Amino acid sequence: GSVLFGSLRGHVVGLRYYTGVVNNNEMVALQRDPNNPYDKNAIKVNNVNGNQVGHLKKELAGALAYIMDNKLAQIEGVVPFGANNAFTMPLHMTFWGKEENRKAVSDQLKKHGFKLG
Amino acid sequence: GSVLFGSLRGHVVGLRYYTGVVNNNEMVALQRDPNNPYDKNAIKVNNVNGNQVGHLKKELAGALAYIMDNKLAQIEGVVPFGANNAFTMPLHMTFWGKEENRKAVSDQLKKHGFKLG
DNA sequence: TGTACGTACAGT
DNA sequence: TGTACGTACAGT
Repeated sequence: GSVLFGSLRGHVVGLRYYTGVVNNNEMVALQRDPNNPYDKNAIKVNNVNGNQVGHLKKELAGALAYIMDNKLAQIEGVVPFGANNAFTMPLHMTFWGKEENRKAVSDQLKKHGFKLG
Repeated sequence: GSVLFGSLRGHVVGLRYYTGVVNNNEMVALQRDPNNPYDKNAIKVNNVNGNQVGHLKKELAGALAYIMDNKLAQIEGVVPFGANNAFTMPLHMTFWGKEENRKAVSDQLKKHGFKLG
């Protein structure tokens, strides 16, 4: 069905406000938070059990919201290290979808200063 | 004459091998090192007195060599902080040139994963 | 600024 | 991995 588009890093932030435990090398789920009064483009980050860990960094969510809202790609997330950080942790992301959507995803990331590695 | 194209960060590396002193907020000069056997795209970084400080990071020089070699832009460099680092220091760069060359510079940076901020 | 934090692990 | 290093200074 869906094919791989590529990979990208970013960060989970606001760890200080949530209690959802993450382990190194563990997947996390990205879920849009459209009614967030602080950022309309907000994207929450949950652990494998559905417990919130934090949010995607503001700038990254600025890029990704359009992709998620328009079902242009499914975004997988893995935390490579620093599961025990205080404030922030790194996020390895992979984008999957229909071949015909790759350009639109690639451009939406470029428009915000991100590039599919 | 020349007009501003914009700004970009990178890093000076290999500080360990040179003795050229830099102070915070001081300009540095970029000079191509074309006969470098380790990297053909090498770009040296000198202090205001002409003493070598280090090199542009490999990836960044990969982007910039073409720009410098083809006189597409003049690149100014300022070290914002960390003049007393051990191995690496940050570099705020600004690109100046003829209006008609901006696109070519912008694209050459994109091709290597850099963007004019 | 100094320091508490994040993370690379040290040219070209 | 732990740690020596670089640098942000701590959601959305």
